[PDB]
Amino acid sequence: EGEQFIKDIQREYVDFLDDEEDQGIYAGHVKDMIAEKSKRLIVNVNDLKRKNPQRALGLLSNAADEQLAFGRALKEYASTVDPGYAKMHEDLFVGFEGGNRHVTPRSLTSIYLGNMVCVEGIVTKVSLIRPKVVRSVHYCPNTRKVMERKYTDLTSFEAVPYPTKDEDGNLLETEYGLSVYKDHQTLTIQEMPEKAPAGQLPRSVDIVCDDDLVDRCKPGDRVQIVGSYRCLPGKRGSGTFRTVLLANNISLLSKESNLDISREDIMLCKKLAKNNDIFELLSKSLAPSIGHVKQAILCLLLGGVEKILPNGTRLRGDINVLLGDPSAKSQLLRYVLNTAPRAIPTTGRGSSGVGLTAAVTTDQETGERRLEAGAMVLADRGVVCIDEFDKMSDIDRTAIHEVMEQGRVTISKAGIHASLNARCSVLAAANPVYGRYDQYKTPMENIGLQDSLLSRFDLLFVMLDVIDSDVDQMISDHVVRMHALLHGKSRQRHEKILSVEFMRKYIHIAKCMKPKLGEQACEAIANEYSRLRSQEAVETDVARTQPITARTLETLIRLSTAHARARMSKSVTIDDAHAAIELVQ
Amino acid sequence: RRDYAQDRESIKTFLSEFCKCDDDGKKEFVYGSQLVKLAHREQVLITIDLDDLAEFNESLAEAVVDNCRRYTSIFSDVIAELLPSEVHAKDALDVYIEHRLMMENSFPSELMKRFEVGFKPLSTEKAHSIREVKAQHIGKLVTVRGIVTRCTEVKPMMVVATYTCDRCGSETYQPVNSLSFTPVHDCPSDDCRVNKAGGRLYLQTRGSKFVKFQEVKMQEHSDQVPVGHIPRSMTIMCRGEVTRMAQPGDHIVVSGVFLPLMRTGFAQMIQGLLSETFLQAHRIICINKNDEISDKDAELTPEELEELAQDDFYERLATSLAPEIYGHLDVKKALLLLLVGGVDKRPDGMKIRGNINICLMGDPGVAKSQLLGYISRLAVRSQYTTGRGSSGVGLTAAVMKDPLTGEMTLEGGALVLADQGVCCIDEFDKMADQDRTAIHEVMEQQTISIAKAGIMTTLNARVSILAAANPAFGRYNPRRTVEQNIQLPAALLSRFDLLWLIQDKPDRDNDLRLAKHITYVHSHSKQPPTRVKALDMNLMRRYINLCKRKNPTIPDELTDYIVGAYVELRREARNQKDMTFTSARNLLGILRLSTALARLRLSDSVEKDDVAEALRLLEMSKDSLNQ
Amino acid sequence: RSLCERVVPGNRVLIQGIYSIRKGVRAPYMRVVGITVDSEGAGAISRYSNITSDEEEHFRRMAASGDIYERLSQSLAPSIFGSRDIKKAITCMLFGGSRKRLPDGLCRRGDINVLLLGDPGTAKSQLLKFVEKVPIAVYTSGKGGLTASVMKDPQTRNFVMEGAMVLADGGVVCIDEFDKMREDDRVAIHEAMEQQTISIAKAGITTTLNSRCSVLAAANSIF
DNA sequence: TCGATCGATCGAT
DNA sequence: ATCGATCGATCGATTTTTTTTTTTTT
Ligand SMILES: Nc1ncnc2c1ncn2[C@@H]1O[C@H](COP(=O)(O)OP(=O)(O)OP(=O)(O)O)[C@@H](O)[C@H]1O
Ligand SMILES: Nc1ncnc2c1ncn2[C@@H]1O[C@H](COP(=O)(O)OP(=O)(O)OP(=O)(O)O)[C@@H](O)[C@H]1O
Ligand SMILES: Nc1ncnc2c1ncn2[C@@H]1O[C@H](COP(=O)(O)OP(=O)(O)O)[C@@H](O)[C@H]1O
Repeated sequence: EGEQFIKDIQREYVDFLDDEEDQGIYAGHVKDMIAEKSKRLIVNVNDLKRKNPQRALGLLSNAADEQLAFGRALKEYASTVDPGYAKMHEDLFVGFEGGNRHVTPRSLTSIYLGNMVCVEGIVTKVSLIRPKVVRSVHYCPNTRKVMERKYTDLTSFEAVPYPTKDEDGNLLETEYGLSVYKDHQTLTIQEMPEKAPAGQLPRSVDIVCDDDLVDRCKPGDRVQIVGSYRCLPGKRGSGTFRTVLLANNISLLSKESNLDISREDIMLCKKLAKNNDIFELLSKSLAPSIGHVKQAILCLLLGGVEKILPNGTRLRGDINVLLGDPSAKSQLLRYVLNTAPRAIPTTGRGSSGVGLTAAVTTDQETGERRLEAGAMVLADRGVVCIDEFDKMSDIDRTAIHEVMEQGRVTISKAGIHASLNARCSVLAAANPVYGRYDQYKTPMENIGLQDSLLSRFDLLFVMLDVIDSDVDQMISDHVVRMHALLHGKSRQRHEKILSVEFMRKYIHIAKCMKPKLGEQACEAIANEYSRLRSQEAVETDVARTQPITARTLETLIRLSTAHARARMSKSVTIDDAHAAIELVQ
Repeated sequence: RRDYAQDRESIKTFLSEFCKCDDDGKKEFVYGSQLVKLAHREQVLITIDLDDLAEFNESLAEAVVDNCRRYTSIFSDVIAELLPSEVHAKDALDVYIEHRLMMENSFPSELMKRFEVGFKPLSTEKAHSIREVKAQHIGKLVTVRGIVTRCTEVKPMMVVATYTCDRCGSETYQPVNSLSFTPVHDCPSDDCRVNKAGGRLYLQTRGSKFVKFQEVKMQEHSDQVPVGHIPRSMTIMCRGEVTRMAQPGDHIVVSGVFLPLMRTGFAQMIQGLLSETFLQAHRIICINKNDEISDKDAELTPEELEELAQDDFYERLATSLAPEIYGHLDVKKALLLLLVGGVDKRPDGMKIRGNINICLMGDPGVAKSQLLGYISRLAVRSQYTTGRGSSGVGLTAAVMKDPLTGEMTLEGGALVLADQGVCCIDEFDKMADQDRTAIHEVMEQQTISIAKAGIMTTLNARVSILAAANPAFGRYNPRRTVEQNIQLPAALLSRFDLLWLIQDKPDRDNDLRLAKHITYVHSHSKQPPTRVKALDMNLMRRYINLCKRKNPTIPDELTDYIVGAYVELRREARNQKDMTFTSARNLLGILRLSTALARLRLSDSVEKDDVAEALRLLEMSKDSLNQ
Repeated sequence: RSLCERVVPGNRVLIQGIYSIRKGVRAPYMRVVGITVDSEGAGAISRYSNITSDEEEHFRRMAASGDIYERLSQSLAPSIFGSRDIKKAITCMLFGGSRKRLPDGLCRRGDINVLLLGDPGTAKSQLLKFVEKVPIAVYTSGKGGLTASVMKDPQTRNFVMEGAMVLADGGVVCIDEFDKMREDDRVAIHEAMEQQTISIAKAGITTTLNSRCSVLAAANSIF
């Protein structure tokens, strides 16, 4: 027990416990009476300033033991309120939760030391886990007194700290079971970089965590955090200085469950579902800044549908498509990176890690042997885009064949046989070998790659640009329209019924349902596939009818499934058939 | 918190006052039966179940589950000095102790281990997962399921090492339980005390102990991994009398106690108080693909006879393989020939391989990857890889440090382990260029020659091969021929027994057939309705194994005509000048299929109509472009 | 203490420093003892402002002067004759237009880009060297990339990103011989100069950074 | 945990 | 009573490696 003000500080955090606001709400039915047992209470600094400013901004200036005093006061309180759950005799760290100073990883700059502050950056390096060494209820049969000894280190509190031949030489059976342990973790953050000056390199940070907070996202998302600063080691007293962060609660800033989702928003969705001609709207929703597809790109944004059998096998449910000369195909994929979740562009020139790892490690603090990640499992249960496809090498393509079609990734990097679950889709971009060409010579052989992929993909297709002398003034009219609010109220609309946010919020239920097939798809699909393989190869189109297989069925069923999710009609109809199939023809 | 005295009496009372009468004829002592079984020197480890301790008491029915390390040692010294019932010179350790006292610092009873105890929870409590062992599983005997990986072999661990000065004849007791230690100085005795009469004591394993000490690696199920995560692992130290209780590829269920670990060493990287833990266990009940769920640890005749005479057909076993589509009937039965085989002998010293290896050619939509992915599941000890899914060392052996010894041994790839079965490969052409020699080598069976160290790289692979690849741009162009449309090594194409190409031209009424075939795979989860009773996979597993053990003779009465069959074979393909190749190994092949086909007869009655199917089988295996 | 983010790389410096060691073969280094900068015309005038109201005054008084553009079409060459319509938009290329992002995706192309090809003997090289000379820019020509820099510091064995269209993110770039450099390194630059989202996907990183650069192209046609 | 450092101590002289 | 040799308590000093991604030339 150091300086006597520490205990004034204990009672001053007790001085939060006056009346209904905290003596009523914040303590009691809060974790253990409600029996969630997530030890960390929820603090908000603003109320602290509104009660005790010297104890509010004493915290965001120093945190020597104010956390520990918060915890001491909490156990003193709950021991009175409900001692039954007072059996977790540890520190019980708490929130400090809640724009005073929110500088970047680039600007955690030689100050804020001894402060508790805010950071933003990239979810990255979702990394390895270990447990922690606390205190152990030793024992000696010769004397039969179960003594104790607590162990510390700097990353938990200030001070720094197994017994053998303790008293004079008597027995020591180190009793585990009543010896306790936290959970421990280490990972990092990177600046969300597009605030960068690209004359400079976006900088980095270092963060450490603790028990009931562990490993709460995947590397490749965006996040907020609010934590404190510590710096232990030698610094020419022996060699310079380093950083680390703690004292925080987690904040991911890309979810929907973050939204207060009551039974009313679903009610608006299901009310408006009855409106039939909404598909043509949602097609004209996605790309309000560009003619031109997206009726189906939507279905690609709906993942797919998974179908298994008893103790047999399983299938992949999702769709993959693409078709075009230069000049709005290399600007229609950024409707995915920043429209919808888990979207990762790739290069068109990048090797050795689309799904590879290289597994390289170099004498880790612990025994990290061999592993790195890839660029598909990041996109599990969603989507991928690429630009400049055809110029990709012919190396990693076959990995795409495998992991697309088989719907599982069961690979090895020469050290370890590996298996996982990556069940995603992908796009890319397109370029013919000879520039401005798809029509006079042939439709095919203007693309130049294996005819195996169109089975792996779905579509042999076409995309071009010009017009003759009559409609050229009509494209002039549309181009000048592209080059306000008038007459997009002739487009009977609202910026809340057609938007980005509500459009995103129609994810949850369309992906939670399982709109089973009835029966009346069957004769239609069969007769149509018959006509398809029969007479698609005549009248100027014989050579553009090669890639048909018995794979248009799984695509058709993917399509009617997806279209059955955009209005949640727990059934499937002929109108869904038309709206799903007219693309193929 | 609790006491070591009345608790001791309670557990002794449990040891004695125990005639748990679960049913009729149970009026004696179960643990007293186990006691006299110790008295037999037959049993050396009792297994314990909560039901006994469920009915006796409640503390130690919940007090031992969290500690597991004290009440067991009390159980140890409790029973160690309980002699209710020789011979002396029967056990190597005990006979060495009786050597050493017949020859004659107190000896522990820990030295005379001579018997052990484990546990067996009640209701494999639940399938707790290697991920979810969070910050409350220290010391607690938890039940969990994992997946095996990279097993090594039995090693003897040490517990007590004794020296002897050779000047005072001292028999010291230096017990050890951790990994590392140091012995004692020259004379830690009283006759060899500070008095100058001291020499230097020296170890003797004779009056010392060793213990079974196995180690394996433990990998995850890859069914409950998080959505955006990667498979993890954990380590095993399975002690006691359970070494050799797992194999690579057993979905095991292990029950033991989590514990921490102190990798003593450098005080900076280590000594950081970070707890690089490890596992401990006693009981390995592998619930998937082990001695429990697989019987015969298939030859058991009586239990299957009721179904054996219950049915009599072959095609019933035919289309029961991947029964979710229709079509390609003649492929599945011959594939089923691949699972059985069974033609083994040592005629003239030369051994004949009986593993069929066939490929799949032509893929404008055929479900090529379906048969492979299915049969690799149903076929016990199967694998699956693709063209650029693995390098040459991924297929062949490799090297890695060894936690058991560190010997830097060789570990093999997919084909290295799939012997005595079938290793499946898909999309063969784009596998690799040098890989074709790698598959050229298996045609001289049990011969995997590598140049990794390039010394010998000898290895006995007795695998089949399930090949499958695609044609290049096009599918038998009107002018193209074999080795023209395909760009595979024709020598490699030579070394197969059945070539298999799957080409589907438009059939105006077969498409609707399959459309109604596969669409019913999705409204429900079972294709064949009310037309035949397709068999369960599990009964399939034994029904295939029983056929193998026959090994019939050959009918000389048809040997006179098998050669004539080869005559018409080699002639009706020879009637044209430039048809595809017809090989002289056909007579060595036709003999190898009719045998395995008779294996499912289990009769040694290969008949004239027996090969009558094989003749049309190879007959259609070629000439697949006539119409 | 206060002079990080005082110098971006790619600049001309004056320096006041000191040459002192850290540990007879022992090591060198130097620090700042009160840095300042250069005046190669405006040697360091690249991010900050010690320009004064006098400078703004002179500037904007030049601006309204409606005989400045035809004045500036004769600015680059105090030694070359003619070629004025070629020159009326080698100077606008510096100035750039507008990088207008919108509520949808369309971050439309900000800068502009240049072409020229012609028989030798018309002073191509000096002109492009002059456009390099006169805010920030760099110059190569052919033989250089399609790959970016995923190397590894032999210290710690990781895959860092050293990153040089990066170095024109407000500057520009000029090259000659798009012709005589073959196609293995033209595709990354196919991409960069239409979206500026320079992507990376090699190993376990997908940090599609970006850089806003323009570009100038000389050429040589056969015969 | 290993090595020389240094200071003390026990018979000789 | 002076001095050298041996014993022994006291002090401080050591413990980072196997794949990959560009690059020049056959
Ligand atoms: N209908 C349209 N919708 C959206 N943008 C358009 C449209 N028409 C023209 N544009 C604009 O014109 C430019 C077209 O270039 P774009 O990015 O499509 O090339 P690209 O298709 O990527 O080239 P490549 O396919 O060869 O890589 C873009 O900046 C785009 O914003
Ligand atoms: N129009 C001109 N007026 C004055 N001097 C000129 C003119 N054209 C060229 N010169 C002189 O010739 C030189 C310019 O030649 P330059 O290097 O441009 O040829 P180039 O364009 O590089 O030829 P190539 O394109 O074949 O390499 C200058 O040094 C200049 O002194
Ligand atoms: N008649 C059919 N019955 C069942 N499935 C079929 C049928 N026709 C096609 N399919 C589908 O076609 C797919 C073919 O994939 P596959 O040919 O194995 O790929 P690859 O050509 O790369 O081997 C199968 O996964 C299956 O789902």
